[PDB]
Amino acid sequence: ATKMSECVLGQSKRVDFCGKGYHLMSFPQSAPHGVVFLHVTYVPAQEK
Amino acid sequence: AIGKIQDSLSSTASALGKLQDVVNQNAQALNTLVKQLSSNFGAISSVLNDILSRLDPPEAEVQIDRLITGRLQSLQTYVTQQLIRAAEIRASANLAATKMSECVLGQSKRVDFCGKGYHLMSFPQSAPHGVVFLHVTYVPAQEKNFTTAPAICHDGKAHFPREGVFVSNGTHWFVTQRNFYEPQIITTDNTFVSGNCDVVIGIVNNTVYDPLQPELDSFKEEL
Amino acid sequence: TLKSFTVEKGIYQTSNFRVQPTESIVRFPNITNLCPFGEVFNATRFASVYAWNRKRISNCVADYSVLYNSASFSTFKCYGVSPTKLNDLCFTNVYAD
Amino acid sequence: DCTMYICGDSTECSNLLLQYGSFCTQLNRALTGIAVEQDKNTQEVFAQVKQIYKTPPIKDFGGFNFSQILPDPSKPSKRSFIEDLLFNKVTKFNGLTVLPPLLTDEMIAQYTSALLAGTITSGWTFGAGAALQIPFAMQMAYRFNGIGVTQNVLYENQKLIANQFNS
Amino acid sequence: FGGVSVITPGTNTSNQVAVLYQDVNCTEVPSNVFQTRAGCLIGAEHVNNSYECDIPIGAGICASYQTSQSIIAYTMSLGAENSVAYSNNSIAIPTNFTISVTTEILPVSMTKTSV
Ligand SMILES: *[C@@H]1O[C@H](CO)[C@@H](O[C@@H]2O[C@H](CO)[C@@H](O)[C@H](O)[C@H]2NC(C)=O)[C@H](O)[C@H]1NC(C)=O
Ligand SMILES: *[C@@H]1O[C@H](CO)[C@@H](O[C@@H]2O[C@H](CO)[C@@H](O)[C@H](O)[C@H]2NC(C)=O)[C@H](O)[C@H]1NC(C)=O
Ligand SMILES: *[C@@H]1O[C@H](CO)[C@@H](O[C@@H]2O[C@H](CO)[C@@H](O)[C@H](O)[C@H]2NC(C)=O)[C@H](O)[C@H]1NC(C)=O
Ligand SMILES: *[C@@H]1O[C@H](CO)[C@@H](O[C@@H]2O[C@H](CO)[C@@H](O)[C@H](O)[C@H]2NC(C)=O)[C@H](O)[C@H]1NC(C)=O
Ligand SMILES: *[C@@H]1O[C@H](CO)[C@@H](O)[C@H](O)[C@H]1NC(C)=O
Ligand SMILES: *[C@@H]1O[C@H](CO)[C@@H](O)[C@H](O)[C@H]1NC(C)=O
Ligand SMILES: *[C@@H]1O[C@H](CO)[C@@H](O)[C@H](O)[C@H]1NC(C)=O
Ligand SMILES: *[C@@H]1O[C@H](CO)[C@@H](O)[C@H](O)[C@H]1NC(C)=O
Ligand SMILES: *[C@@H]1O[C@H](CO)[C@@H](O)[C@H](O)[C@H]1NC(C)=O
Ligand SMILES: *[C@@H]1O[C@H](CO)[C@@H](O)[C@H](O)[C@H]1NC(C)=O
Ligand SMILES: *[C@@H]1O[C@H](CO)[C@@H](O)[C@H](O)[C@H]1NC(C)=O
Repeated sequence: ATKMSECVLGQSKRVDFCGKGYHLMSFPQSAPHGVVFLHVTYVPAQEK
Repeated sequence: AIGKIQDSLSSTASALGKLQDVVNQNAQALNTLVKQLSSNFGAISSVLNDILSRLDPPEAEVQIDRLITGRLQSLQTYVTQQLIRAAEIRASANLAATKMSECVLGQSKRVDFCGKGYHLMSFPQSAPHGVVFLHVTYVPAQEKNFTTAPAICHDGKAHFPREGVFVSNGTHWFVTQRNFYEPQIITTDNTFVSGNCDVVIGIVNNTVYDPLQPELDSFKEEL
Repeated sequence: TLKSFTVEKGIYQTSNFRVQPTESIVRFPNITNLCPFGEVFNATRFASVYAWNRKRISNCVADYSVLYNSASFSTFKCYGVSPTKLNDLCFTNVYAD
Repeated sequence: DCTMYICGDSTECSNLLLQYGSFCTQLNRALTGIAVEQDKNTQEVFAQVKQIYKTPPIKDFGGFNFSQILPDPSKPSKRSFIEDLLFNKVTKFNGLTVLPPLLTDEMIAQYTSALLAGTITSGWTFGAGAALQIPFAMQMAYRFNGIGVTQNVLYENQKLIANQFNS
Repeated sequence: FGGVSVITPGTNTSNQVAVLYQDVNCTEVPSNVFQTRAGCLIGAEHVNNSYECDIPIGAGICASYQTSQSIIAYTMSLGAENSVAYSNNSIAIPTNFTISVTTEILPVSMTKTSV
């Protein structure tokens, strides 16, 4: 419930609270006796 | 709002049900533990003095053993339920301490951690075996429809707002902050330049006012 | 159930529902053979202590009412099964030592 | 059921157990409290939105595809394809009964649909208060500004980000 | 067999009750009889209209004491349906706000018992 309130209903600035990387937003999905989150995160790829 | 909370607390007795259930559950556990002394547990009587005053030790030890087994089972069950309830209460108290530290001693940017809406600050109030928070929140009330665009062309360059978004009332375009409607003239101080008009999807045409030009109108007169 | 004369608004589990039986069904094999306990108990000669006899008894119906009724038995002790409820039970095999 | 379990269909066993007083009642009460608090957890985790939102029939979300997470109207229960795959994966008479949940799977699907539609169409404004419709490109610009990244990045690579999200 | 649950409002309000026979069909039970997935419900009138849940029953059915007054049974209302006017060039920006105070109550401790 905390993850939903701070991660689906808004944007979380807590590190690794909503998956690996810079969190952007999440999707809720129903599960049997549970809930499944699809965390959309921003991860840098190519470096110099 | 303070008056409304006062009226609600004076009128609704079920507001403090979250503490009333804890007190009632403790009362139920204590009453069950007291009432379990009335059970015979298979012996001739539930009164230890009655058993002692009627039986010599060769049968009294057996009957007393039955009473001790029953009362030990009752005590162990009571202590186990008390431990589980104390753990839950500990979790609630840890949540309350976290709420105090992040919400009264500062400002919380976590959504719905300090009540519904944009949290500002909170007040602590004492409660019987508990704590009561008065979360002061910011909630928008009255809304309007506007026509928007992600960026604006000025001279082929793409302008993006430093703060706020681009809105239009139908004839003119303005930039205003996200949580309140305060229309301002789109200037170079409000926007920044990045890229051109050929990559963004949805850019519109306008003019971006430049603060230096007027002083330059004085300059043609100056020349 | 709540041990109170005032019940708060809500739903409460008070008792359990059971469908009571209508009639009793008693089923036993329809064998009417008299049982040979008479020659076991009323034999002229009984065997020795070490050479105790063993009679395998099957395919009969046993009232045991004569065993209840005879007061000649000075000692009558039943251990695994209580003596009174013997005729209501059907057993696989019985041995009469 | 305590009496059904320990003493099924026996008057004599029930009379013997009755000497243990309220041992039987306490067990049923704890299980009833558990059964109440699981519905409490379900309501706390799912019923976080005051209104049931729904997406418009036109899926013009700036190239972002949500057909794999939006509910499928063709199914008997309006559940997504991803929700369906999850449901398929996860799989007596002595007084041991199972009480049904207060909230059925269709209502859980409706709550997730309302939350997802509110998120997609409004960002965090539906959670803060009344929903404010936001086009999804500028909503992603809000999210990019929330991680210290200038929005010019999203607009100039909107196609790349949409393709990466779909993949 | 099954559990017997009694659905009632406060006794100061009414003495009318509705009885739920859990996990059974409405055949072995010895008008106003309804059938839910939570069991057989007797004494509650079925209502097509949906309201907020007051007394939960199971499988999305909740009971309440409404209008003359009687115990009614209905499917849960999950909230007022509100479609959003989404568009690719439409924004809703608030022009006014309100300051609201909400009360959040949390337990801290319990009775320091000692036996
Ligand atoms: C959109 O806002 C602009 C800015 O206020 C409006 O333009 C002004 O309109 C008033 C009439 O109420 C005139 O007196 C001003 O001279 C206008 N200013 C300029 C710079 O043109 C415009 O009318 C608004 N349009 C709509 C449809 O509301
Ligand atoms: C915004 O204004 C520019 C002009 O500054 C428009 O660009 C014109 O596009 C048409 C169609 O390709 C060309 O025929 C013209 O030659 C362009 N103008 C110039 C000066 O080169 C642009 O189309 C406008 N965009 C919108 C959405 O109105
Ligand atoms: C979103 O993705 C789905 C697939 O996940 C697309 O649906 C497919 O559309 C093609 C037509 O181009 C069909 O041949 C496939 O059979 C469809 N698959 C499924 C599973 O429905 C859908 O078109 C995409 N929508 C957008 C707007 O990109
Ligand atoms: C924003 O809303 C508040 C109310 O929440 C408005 O304040 C009221 O204004 C009316 C005048 O139309 C007064 O009669 C009321 O007494 C005011 N209420 C209070 C509590 O002071 C306010 O005017 C609105 N502002 C805007 C710009 O719309
Ligand atoms: C930066 O230089 C180090 C030198 O040890 C090298 O190992 C590293 O790969 C370089 N980074 C990139 C992105 O080339
Ligand atoms: C914006 O337009 C939609 C059109 O469907 C309307 O329903 C909504 O009420 C409008 N918003 C305001 C604040 O008037
Ligand atoms: C917005 O949607 C309209 C259709 O209602 C379409 O004509 C227009 O091209 C779209 N604009 C963008 C930037 O997607
Ligand atoms: C043995 O004979 C006596 C009669 O003297 C009779 O009463 C008794 O029932 C007989 N025992 C059995 C086992 O039939
Ligand atoms: C119960 O109902 C009676 C009226 O029958 C009312 O006077 C009383 O105040 C009510 N009590 C509560 C606390 O609801
Ligand atoms: C009750 O029995 C009928 C058949 O008479 C059946 O159609 C129905 O589905 C049953 N209901 C339940 C809840 O078992
Ligand atoms: C609900 O309405 C339908 C008609 O659409 C009717 O057949 C049904 O009996 C109604 N149910 C109740 C409980 O009123």
